[PDB]
Amino acid sequence: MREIVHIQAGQCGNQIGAKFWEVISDEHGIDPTGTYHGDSDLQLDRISVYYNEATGGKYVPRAILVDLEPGTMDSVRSGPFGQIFRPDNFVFGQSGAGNNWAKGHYTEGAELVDSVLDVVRKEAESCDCLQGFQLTHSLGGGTGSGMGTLLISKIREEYPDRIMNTFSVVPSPKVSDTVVEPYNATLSVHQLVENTDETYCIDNEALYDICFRTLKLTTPTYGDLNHLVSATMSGVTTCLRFPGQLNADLRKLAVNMVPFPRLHFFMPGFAPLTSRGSQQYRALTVPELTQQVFDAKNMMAACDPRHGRYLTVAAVFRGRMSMKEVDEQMLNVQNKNSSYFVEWIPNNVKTAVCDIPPRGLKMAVTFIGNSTAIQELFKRISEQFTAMFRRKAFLHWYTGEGMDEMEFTEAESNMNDLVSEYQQYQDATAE
Amino acid sequence: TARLLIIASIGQLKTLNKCEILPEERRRAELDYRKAFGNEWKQAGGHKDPEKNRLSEEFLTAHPRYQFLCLKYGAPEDWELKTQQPLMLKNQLLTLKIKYPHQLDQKVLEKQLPGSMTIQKVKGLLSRLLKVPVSDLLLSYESPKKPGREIELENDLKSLQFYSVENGDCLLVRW
Amino acid sequence: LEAFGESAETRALLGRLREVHGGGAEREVALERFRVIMDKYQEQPHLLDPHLEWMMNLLLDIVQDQTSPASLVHLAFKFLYIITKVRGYKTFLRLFPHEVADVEPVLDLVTIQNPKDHEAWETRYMLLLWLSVTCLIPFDFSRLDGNLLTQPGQARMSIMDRILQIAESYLIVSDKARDAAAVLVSRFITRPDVKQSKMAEFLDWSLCNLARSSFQTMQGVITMDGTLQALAQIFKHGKREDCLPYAATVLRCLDGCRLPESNQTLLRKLGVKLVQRLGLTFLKPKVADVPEGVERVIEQLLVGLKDKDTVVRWSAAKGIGRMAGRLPRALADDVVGSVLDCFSFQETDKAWHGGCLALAELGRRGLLLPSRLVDVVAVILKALTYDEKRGACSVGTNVRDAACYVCWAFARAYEPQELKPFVTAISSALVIAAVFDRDINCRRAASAAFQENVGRQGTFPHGIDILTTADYFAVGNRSNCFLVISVFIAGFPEYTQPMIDHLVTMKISHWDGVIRELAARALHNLAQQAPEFSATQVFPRLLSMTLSPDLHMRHGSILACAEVAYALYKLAAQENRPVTDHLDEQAVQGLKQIHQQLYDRQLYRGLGGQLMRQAVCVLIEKLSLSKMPFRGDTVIDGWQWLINDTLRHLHLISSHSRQQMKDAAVSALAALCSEYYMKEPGEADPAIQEELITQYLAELRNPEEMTRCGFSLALGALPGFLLKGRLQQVLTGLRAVTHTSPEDVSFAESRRDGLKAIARICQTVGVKAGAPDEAVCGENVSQIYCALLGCMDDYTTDSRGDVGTWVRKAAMTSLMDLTLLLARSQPELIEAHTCERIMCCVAQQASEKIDRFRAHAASVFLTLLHFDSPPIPHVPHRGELEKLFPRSDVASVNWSAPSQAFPRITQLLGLPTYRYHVLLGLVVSLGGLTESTIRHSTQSLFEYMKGIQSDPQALGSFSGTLLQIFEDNLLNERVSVPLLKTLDHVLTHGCFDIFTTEEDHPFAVKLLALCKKEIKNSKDIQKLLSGIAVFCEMVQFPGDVRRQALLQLCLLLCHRFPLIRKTTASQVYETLLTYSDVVGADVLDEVVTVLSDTAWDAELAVVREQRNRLCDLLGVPRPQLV
Ligand SMILES: Nc1nc2c(ncn2[C@@H]2O[C@H](COP(=O)(O)OP(=O)(O)OP(=O)(O)O)[C@@H](O)[C@H]2O)c(=O)[nH]1
Ligand SMILES: [Mg+2]
Repeated sequence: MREIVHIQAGQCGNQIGAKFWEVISDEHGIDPTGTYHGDSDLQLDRISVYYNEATGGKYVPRAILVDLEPGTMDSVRSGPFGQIFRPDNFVFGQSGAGNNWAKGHYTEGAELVDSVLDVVRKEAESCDCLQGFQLTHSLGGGTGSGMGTLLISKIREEYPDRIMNTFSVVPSPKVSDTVVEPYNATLSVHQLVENTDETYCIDNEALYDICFRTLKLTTPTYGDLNHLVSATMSGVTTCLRFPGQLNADLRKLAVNMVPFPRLHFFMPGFAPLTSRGSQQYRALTVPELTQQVFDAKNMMAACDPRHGRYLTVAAVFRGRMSMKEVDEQMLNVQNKNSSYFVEWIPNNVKTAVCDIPPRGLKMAVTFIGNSTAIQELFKRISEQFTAMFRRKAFLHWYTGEGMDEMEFTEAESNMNDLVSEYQQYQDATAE
Repeated sequence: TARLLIIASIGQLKTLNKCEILPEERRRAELDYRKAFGNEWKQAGGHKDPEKNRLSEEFLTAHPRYQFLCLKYGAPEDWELKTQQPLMLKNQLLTLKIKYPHQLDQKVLEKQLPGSMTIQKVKGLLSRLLKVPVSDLLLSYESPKKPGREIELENDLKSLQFYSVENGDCLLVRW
Repeated sequence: LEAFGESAETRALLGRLREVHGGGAEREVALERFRVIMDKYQEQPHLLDPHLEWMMNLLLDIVQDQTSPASLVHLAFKFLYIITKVRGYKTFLRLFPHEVADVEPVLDLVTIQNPKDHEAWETRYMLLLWLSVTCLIPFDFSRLDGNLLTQPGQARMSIMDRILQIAESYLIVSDKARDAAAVLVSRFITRPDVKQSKMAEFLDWSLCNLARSSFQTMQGVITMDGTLQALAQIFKHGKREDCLPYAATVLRCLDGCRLPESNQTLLRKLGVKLVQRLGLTFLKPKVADVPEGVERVIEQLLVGLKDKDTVVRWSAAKGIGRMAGRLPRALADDVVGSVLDCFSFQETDKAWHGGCLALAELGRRGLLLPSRLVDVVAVILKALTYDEKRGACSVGTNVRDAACYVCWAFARAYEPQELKPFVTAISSALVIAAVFDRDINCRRAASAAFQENVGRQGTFPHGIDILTTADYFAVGNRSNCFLVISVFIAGFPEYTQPMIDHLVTMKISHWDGVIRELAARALHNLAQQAPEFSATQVFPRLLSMTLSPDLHMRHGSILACAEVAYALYKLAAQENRPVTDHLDEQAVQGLKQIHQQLYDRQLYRGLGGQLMRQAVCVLIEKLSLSKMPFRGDTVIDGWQWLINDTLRHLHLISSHSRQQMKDAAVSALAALCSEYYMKEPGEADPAIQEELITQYLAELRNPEEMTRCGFSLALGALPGFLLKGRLQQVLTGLRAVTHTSPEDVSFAESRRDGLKAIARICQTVGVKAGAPDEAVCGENVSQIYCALLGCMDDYTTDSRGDVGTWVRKAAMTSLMDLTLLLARSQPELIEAHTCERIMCCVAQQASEKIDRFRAHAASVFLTLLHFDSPPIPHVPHRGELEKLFPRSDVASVNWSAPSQAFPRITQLLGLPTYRYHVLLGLVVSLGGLTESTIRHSTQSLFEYMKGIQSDPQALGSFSGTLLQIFEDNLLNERVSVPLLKTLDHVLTHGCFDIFTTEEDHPFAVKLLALCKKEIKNSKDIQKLLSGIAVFCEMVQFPGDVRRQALLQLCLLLCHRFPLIRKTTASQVYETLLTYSDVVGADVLDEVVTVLSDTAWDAELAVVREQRNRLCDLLGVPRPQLV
């Protein structure tokens, strides 16, 4: 019984966490009342990984909400599934940070870190075997990313033998109109490269393009981006929430998908892509699903895996299919003399099989790739860092709080070194 | 491929060729047997309707363990018995219409482009046709599904399928 | 932010409500727009105070209209709620209406609310608070009802009755409406009529809720929290003579509820809150006969300070402070004594936070007596220095925060004469903490307390002087507080010895290495303000700490000793006196036993071995840079050894601290050789010069890589006087490693370090024209330049990636360090051919695809070109390069960004000498894999080709250079696919549109043959695709080349891989659709149908016929099996 303590910081992180919880509640079979009305034995086979055992068979999530203002904390408490969460799991302040990393990491963040670690320890003590920690947040805000990095560092210092997962979200100009989002994006990346094991990059530019073109939406909002993020998250943790022949361990999965301790960034994808309301279209075969999941269009990141090198790949299918079909497909794809040869799939994919598809779909597939193309994203924000740091724009907001230009130079050097290492390993021999 | 059938022909075969059989093995073998013999079940007079299921005798003698599986995991659907055909270039072409907002008096041109055709080749074709430089030809499209909403094709290394292009769209050329 | 500069936008957004309430996408957009506009003032919402009223009235004239639909009313209430979270309800509700005509319109709206509608929770929240702001009306609820017997058959229910039935229902909900129900009852039961009518009923309901509810059932916990909050609010905002009668039954029930043992943090906090609310109902409010329940309340509130959460500790401290302020002066002493018990030795650090909070709360009111000064103060001195390590984590932040809070509350707890006895121990504590504290919150917490103390009292030594400098913003950077403000504070005699003692005791023995280094660097400067005290008292102290069993303490003490020795040497160097004047024989005697006491305890093993080596190397460097008196003593022979061993065991050091270790060892060796290895002025020891050099040279051949890497930098750090007649050997030994041998294929770091070592050696010896084995002369200058250029073509590619690039970096910084030297001595040595080759190589390494090496190369090029003192001779097109890169524009250029580098590098093609190399370098970027780099390079290349496309001569020379580059890299896998992709792009763009006029051009006639020879017998899929694209783009050239390309395209259509077969046809279709003159209209409807119908991914034998049929249409001879 491996228990994973879930965490969600910032407005975007809290919203993504709530959406993912509400999505998996319908798959596991737990009504929002806090009881299980599911009719499948496989559902309760691994429910303890994300739910606690209370009196009367009531399942309580393991999430820990954290913020610096109360607005979003109040919206989730009154949401469709706002009763399952414990009232004492909501930690918040009043003033917020103000889209400032120094104010959300060193002042208010470090001020509420005590109350947050209180609940973190209270939750960790109620677990038979703790596996790791998960956090959902963004990188274009102050409170969110600041408190996320601070809590990650604290959990690493107090629990060095625990895995860390961060479903960080990369901002984009087409979604936000804030000028200091590059600075906060650079600092969080520097902190994560030092205190993280897994980082699922979820670009906010790829999701917007998908919602605008694929879904054919006139004016997409955060509701068309959060649904996709929650769907991808549910598709990623399909093995960690249900049985499976493949090894569904978090530590072993991270070890196999983290061959490099600085290139631990993973691009996640999922086909078929659906919107809100309309989700029951058709049932795609295994070949079509594999072709769509490995397509740059079904990628949550703005980078294309084809423009790089495949280091590690993890595929997870769910629906009504046998492992033999997936194995034959994956073996014929790499066969250069077959009639189904492609040029965007490596010669080793960790395939998985499941019998519990999501809601509104009969079959689904998820892919996670440690390709080097993600470096492109690291170069997209870096350029912006050069169009501000050189002019010292809005630097009095950071230096006035306590930060030094020595912290900015170190973060820039770390980002440059990461990009250089990625580009260097991209040119390695494929032996 | 034959082993899975053997386990599918016997119900209480817990061991075969000195190898234990698990529920995973039983389910894999039972899903393969249904995936392989679904097509024939339709032709033999099969239908999901519990009152319109009238199968012949030969199909029953050849598959006397196919009716129990029909109830164990339901009957095969129509979308599960269409995986025996390859693809052709004819099935990858997109019929689009070429328009010029600046010159409306021109006729409505129509072309057929592959699905994986990059924007670079389309720009080169348009330059060779209209005799316009490649750097002076901007590209957009409109779909009958999304009317009055123009999109931009600023990236040239991408393909038409990445931009969500489908049969029936219309391209607009400006210079 | 001075004012609200978004009034028009907010007004328009509010007005658009009446025509966006029927939309689902626009509604969310407007909501998200209203949220982001209002969140800008979350840190200072008071600036919005002048606007509140108008926006509130706008949202009110939409929810206060009878033609308003439910959906439109729900958006207005959502907006209203958005304005109450940012300003808060306590301040925003004072402007809401409160007229007697708003009592029934608001209660009737409260009676059409769906409790099961989770989407409309903001509506219910705004409803309850409005109903509560309407219970202030100074009239009886009876006067409003009028006559209840007007409806025969069914009498109407009273307004007060309806409100009691609204509050009881909303106080057991799971949404945020329950919190709005807590604010309603607080203004419903606390009035006269309701007090006499429904107080008993509500109390019975609450006592029933807390008599049946549990902390296990979810709804039970929901019932517990709401009831406790309601009771607390009633006892807070309720009269004391209407409440005291019920205080006896409420506490008796709370005691039986068992809250302390329950596993809920909110329930316990509310319980402590209700216990402190009942506690003050028994006493009389004071303005600065003890029932038995007060003792039980105190016993409960003194057990709420040892809680496991701070949210409950703060509430317990507030309750204790509020209770002590009401009790007589006698029980106050007992309460203080009982609270002081929290600071016992057996109590944990959590109990200390609550104790300090209670002490601060007591001092804020001025209840602590003078007799409690010798004790309480004695505890604070420790709470300010609380910083322990509990396993892998650290604790002591909240303790120091509470200590600073207590210190800030002592400026009003005692008179200036009452606290006059402890202004020497508390001023030293405040200052010391604000200066060395780790956390920034504590530092500014100590800064505010000191400011308040010097403002109210003003008896601290140099209060204004210390406050002006160490202000709120000055203590923001931790580095500034340790190396700058610390010296300013130590300038006075009242903050010198205490600060040094605190630094040497705790900070030196800290668990963090960065903190220890900062403390050592701070002591370095502090020793200047107190040399005698640091040489007679601190040095014995640190010397005894170097013999401690603790590893971190030993490292810190060694660093402190080294820094103090360096400071004493610097200070003595001013008066021109030896360093022995400060340190005594016993002090210099103990500085010669540190390393022999570490090596004899085997303290150089394990994880601490690297730290001990670093500390000892820093100490040796600081001692050698001071000219200590250890010459001739065997101790020197020890130090040297400890260096060599390090260079011999670098692979044992972790990968996160090997570079720093190597650098420190090299620096220590350099400082030692230029101090303890000199026989006479200008000469060196013959025995050591020989043995060290032979050992180092023989070590260079060790198969281990890290050893060679270390010994390279070691050779590159020796002084100049030790290489007066051994340069001809050291240079040869260094060049022997720079060569790539069959065994040293993946050995790149060794050569990277050898190049850097050759740079340093060449810089130290300088140039002397005539002396080969002493200095760089015209005899050993060519060999150096040849060895440096032979490492610029290091494109070694392994499973680690393109590691060779690293070596290339060492070739850009080395070649520079040499050139700049010659120009500053003998510019004649800089030959023309060598300079041209160096410039062309720098140009190629600055037109690469990697972004950090390309940026390094451009900077080196600019530095070599912007050299004017003197100007480097023999510079091809020097003026041209200078005009292309003016000094004014170089000040702001993003070379790392391809967009701000490729358009500036592509212009170099205009120069003939650069045209070739620059293109060979840009081909890798034009045919690499990075998408942004490919796009930028292609755009910059087309921007330059547009200027020479209509020129037969320039275009011809460009094509010739491209083909020469292709031929030179024939069969080269690192240049074949990229150059093929570049050619494909250039052909697709139509740059060579002039050569397509005639037939059989000398360009394509050989380009096609080269492509054929390149793709002859190739299995790579990418190479095959590139070749197919090139052969499908080359069709534009008429003549025999067109027919040969068509024959190749037919040959490739029938390949072993069906994928290639399909891609060839897919590309041939596009090629035919592009160029129409290639095939006539008489056989054009016969090719498209065959390509669309024929399945090129099926049987190859069947596709051979269709493919052969397409050879009889295109007119291509049909090949056969040879
Ligand atoms: N995809 C997505 N991005 C979001 C969402 N909410 C916010 N963002 C992005 O998050 C970034 C920062 O905003 P938040 O995360 O809400 O801010 P915060 O992290 O709470 O920080 P403070 O405002 O300083 O308190 C911006 O770039 C937004 O575009 C959301 O629901 N979905
Ligand atoms: Mg926020």
